Amino acid sequence: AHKVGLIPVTLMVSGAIMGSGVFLLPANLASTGGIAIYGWLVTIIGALGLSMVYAKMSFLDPSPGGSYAYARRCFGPFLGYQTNVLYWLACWIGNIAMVVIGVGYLSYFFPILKDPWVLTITCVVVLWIFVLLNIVGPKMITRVQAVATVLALIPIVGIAVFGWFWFRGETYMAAIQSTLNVTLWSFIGVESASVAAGVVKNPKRNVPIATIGGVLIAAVCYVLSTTAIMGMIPNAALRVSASPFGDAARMALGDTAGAIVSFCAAAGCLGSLGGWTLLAGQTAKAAADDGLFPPIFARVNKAGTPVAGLIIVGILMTIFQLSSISPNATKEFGLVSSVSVIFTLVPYLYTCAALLLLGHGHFGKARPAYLAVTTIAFLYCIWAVVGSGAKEVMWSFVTLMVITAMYALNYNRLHKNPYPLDA
Amino acid sequence: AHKVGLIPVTLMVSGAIMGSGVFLLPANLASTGGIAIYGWLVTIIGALGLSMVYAKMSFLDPSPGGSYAYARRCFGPFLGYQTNVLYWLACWIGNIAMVVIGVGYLSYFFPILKDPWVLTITCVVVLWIFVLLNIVGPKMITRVQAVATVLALIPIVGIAVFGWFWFRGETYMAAIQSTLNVTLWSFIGVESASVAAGVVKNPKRNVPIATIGGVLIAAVCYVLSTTAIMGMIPNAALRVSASPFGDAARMALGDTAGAIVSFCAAAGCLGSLGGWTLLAGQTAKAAADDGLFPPIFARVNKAGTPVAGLIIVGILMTIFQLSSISPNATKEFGLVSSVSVIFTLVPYLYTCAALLLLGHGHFGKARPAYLAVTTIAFLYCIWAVVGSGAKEVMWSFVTLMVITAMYALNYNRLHKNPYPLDA
Ligand SMILES: CCCCCCCCCO[C@@H]1O[C@H](CO)[C@@H](O)[C@H](O)[C@H]1O
Ligand SMILES: CCCCCCCCCO[C@@H]1O[C@H](CO)[C@@H](O)[C@H](O)[C@H]1O
Ligand SMILES: NC(=[NH2+])NCCC[C@H](N)C(=O)O
Ligand SMILES: NC(=[NH2+])NCCC[C@H](N)C(=O)O
Repeated sequence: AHKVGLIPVTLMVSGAIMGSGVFLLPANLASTGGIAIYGWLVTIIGALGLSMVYAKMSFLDPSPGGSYAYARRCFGPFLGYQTNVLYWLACWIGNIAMVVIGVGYLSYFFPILKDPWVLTITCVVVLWIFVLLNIVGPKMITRVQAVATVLALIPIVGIAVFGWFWFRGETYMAAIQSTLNVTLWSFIGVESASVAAGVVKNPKRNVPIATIGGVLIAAVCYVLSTTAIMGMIPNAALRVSASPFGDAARMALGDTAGAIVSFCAAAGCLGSLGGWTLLAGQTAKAAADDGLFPPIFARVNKAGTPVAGLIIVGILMTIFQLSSISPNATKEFGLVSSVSVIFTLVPYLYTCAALLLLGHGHFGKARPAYLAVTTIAFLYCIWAVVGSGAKEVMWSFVTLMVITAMYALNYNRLHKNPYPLDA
Repeated sequence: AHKVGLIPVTLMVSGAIMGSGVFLLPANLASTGGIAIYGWLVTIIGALGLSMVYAKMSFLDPSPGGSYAYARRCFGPFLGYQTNVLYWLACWIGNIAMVVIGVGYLSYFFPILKDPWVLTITCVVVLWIFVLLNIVGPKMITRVQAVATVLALIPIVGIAVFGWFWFRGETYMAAIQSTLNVTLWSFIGVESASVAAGVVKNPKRNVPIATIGGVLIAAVCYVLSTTAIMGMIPNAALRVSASPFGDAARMALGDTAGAIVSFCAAAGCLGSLGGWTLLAGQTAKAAADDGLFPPIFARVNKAGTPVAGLIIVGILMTIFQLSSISPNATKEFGLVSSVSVIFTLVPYLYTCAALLLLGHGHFGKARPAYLAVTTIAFLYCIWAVVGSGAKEVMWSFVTLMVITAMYALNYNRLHKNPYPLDA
C-alpha cells in the first residue's frame, strides 16, 4: 500500500535507460563506427544535460508524473493534456518493440520461439504477466526491474573487465541512419523517476538523486562496453557479419557467453517493460487526477494503484501487438522505436522550458547554467528530431494536431480560457 | 490615419487567396487531372469550412491580428507567442516565392527579366516598393491590392465566359505530389481579414462579411476557371507540354491572350505581396503590443502603422531573397511554398480549437455544427499536413521546438506560470 526506496528507484531509472540499449547500442555502434561515434557522443552529452534538468526540476517540484505536471504548471491544462497523451502513448507503444526483442533473446534457449505464431502468442502472454505484476504493485514491479537490470550488468561489466586485457588500438575512421535510430532510443528513460515520483517515498530527496544515479550508472556502462568492444575486435574484424557484440562476448567470457548473454539480455528487456507499463499508468493517473484524461485512469485501489488504467494499457498494447503495424508483422523496429522516441522529445522540451519559466528565482548566483545546461537539453531535443526519420517526424506532427483537435472537442465547455469573452 | 472599408477589405481577402493560385492552380490541375481533382475538391471544402470558422471567430472577437489573438485568449501567452512567430514567418517567407513568380510574368514584356541577375535585382526592388507602399499605409496597400485582383479577374472571368462555348465532355480519369503542393498553397489567405482586423473600420461587422465574401469570390473563380479548362482542352490535348492554361487562354481570348494574361497575372501576384507584407506587420504588431514579440514591432506612427516593423520584414525578406535557399538560387518553389503553407496550418488549427474553447455558450441551439463545421476545419488542417512533404513537415516540427526553447530563454523571468511554485 506504500512507496518505493531509493536504491530500487535508482535501479529502475538505470533500467529504464537500459534493457534493450545496452546490447543493441555497443554492438551496432562498434560495427559501423566513425561518424556514428560522434553522434553517440553528442547524444550522451545531451542526455546528461537533460538529466540534470530533470533532477533539478523534480527537486523544485516532486510532482507525479514528471513532465506532465511541469508542463501543466508552466503552460496550460492544454500543454499538460498534450504532454501526457504523448508520453503515455510513447511508454506503451515502445513496449511493443521490447517484448518482441527480449523474447527473441530467449529463442536461444527455446528454438520454438522463432515460429512467428509462438513468438506472437508468447509476446502477448508476457505483456499481461507484466500488467499483472504492476497490479500487484510498484514494489513488485521495481524489485523485478532491479534484479533484471543487475542480471543484465553481469555481461556488460564482464566484457568491460575482461576487454581491458584485449584492449588495444582504435580505428576511429570508418547505416549511420539506423545506428542513429538505435543511439537515440538507447538513452530514453532519463525522465522515468521524475514521472514515477508519485510512487516513490520522499520524492524531493529521492528522485533527483535517483535520476542522476541512474543516468550515471547507465552512462558508465554504455561508454565502457562500447570502448571495450571497439578496442578488442579488430578493424578488419569489424566486417564479419552477424559478429560484433557476440564476438567480444565469447572471446571475453568463454563459449557459454551465448547462454549468459541471451539470458541477461532477455532479463533486462522484459521487466524493463514492467517499468514502462508502470510509467504509462503513472502519467495517465497524474493527468486523470487533474481532470485532463478520462477518470478511469485515476481509479486506484487500496495502495492507490490505477488497476483499470494498467489493464487498459495492457489491452491497447495487445491490440497494437496483434496489428499489422507491429514488429511481429513487419519484422521491423523502426516505426515503433521512432514514434516512441519522438513522442518523448516533446515532453523533454516542455520540461526544459518548464525549468526556466518555473524555477527562475530559485537559481540565484548559479544562473547560467542552469541557462547553459538547459539550452543544451534544448539542442539535444532538436538534434534528436532532426536525426530521426522524416516520415515519423511528420506522423508525430500530425499526432500533435489530432491531440489539439481532440482536446478542443472533448473539453470545450469547462475549459476556462486565460482571456475569455463576454455576453 | 484611419482604417479600411468593406469592399476594399473583402477584395483583399479575395486577393490574399488569389494572385499566384488563380493561374497556377487551374492549369496545373487540368494538366494532371483525375485523382488530383478529388484532392482539390477536398481542400476547397476544407477551406470553406475554415472560412466559416474564421468568420465566426472574428465575429466573436474582432481582435488584431487574427489567430494570434484567439490562441492567446484560448491557451497561454506561449501559444500566442508561437502562433504569431509561425504566421509572421509564413507571411514574409511566402513573399519570396511571389516576387519571383509575379515578376516572371512580366518577362513576357521585358525579355531581360530572365537573366538571373536582372531578375534578382528587380525582385528586391519590387519588395521594397511594396514595403514603401505599406509605409504609406493600409489604405494605399489595399487600394492597390484591389485594382490588382480585379485586373487579374479579367482573364479568369474571360476564360470562364468564353469557355462555355467550348465546354463539352470531361475526361475525369487520368506529379499528383506537386499538384497537391500547388492546390494547398492556392487556398491560403482565408485568415487574412481576421488578422488585418486592427486596420479595418468596424471589425465585428466588416471582417466576418469580408472573409466569407472574399472566400466566396475566390472559391467561385477557382471552380469556374478550372472546370472551364477541363472542358475546353481535349483529353488527348492534355499531353501538349507547356500548353495547358495558355492554350485555353489564346483559344478563348485571341492571339493577345499572351499580353493580357501575363499582365493580370503579374498584377495579381505583386500587390498581393503588398497585402502579405501588411499582414506580417499586423501579427507582429498585435503581439508586440501584448509584449509577446520585441517592442520595435509595436512601434507605430501617426496612423498607427508599424513602420520599423514593416521595414524589418523588408530586410529579412531581402536577406532570404539573396540567399541560396531562395527561388532565385534554386529555381524551385517547393521549399518556400511548403514552409509557408505548413506554418499557416498551426495557426489555423489553434483558431479552430479557439472557436470551441472560447465560443461555446455563444453557440446555443446551433451547436453541432458549429461542432461539425469545425471538426471539418480540423480534418483539413490534418489533411494538408499529411499531404505536404515529410522533409518540410519535419522542418516545421523543428521550428516548433526552436520557438519553444526561444520563448523559454527569452521570457523566463516575467512569464507568470498558471500554477507557480513557492519559496
Ligand atoms: C491471444 C494471444 C494469441 C492471439 C494471436 C494468435 C497468433 C496469431 C498468429 O500470429 C501471426 O500470424 C500471422 C499469420 O501467419 C503471421 O503472418 C504473423 O507473423 C504472426 O504475427
Ligand atoms: C541590392 C539588390 C541587388 C543585390 C544583388 C545583385 C544580384 C546578384 C546576382 O544574383 C545572383 O547571381 C548569382 C551569380 O551568378 C546567380 O547564380 C543567381 O542566379 C542570382 O540570384
Ligand atoms: N517502452 C519504451 N518507451 N521504452 C523505451 C526504451 C528506451 C531505453 N533507453 C532502452 O534502451 O530500453
Ligand atoms: N506570402 C504568402 N504567405 N502567400 C500566400 C499565398 C497563398 C494564396 N492562396 C495565393 O495563391 O497567392
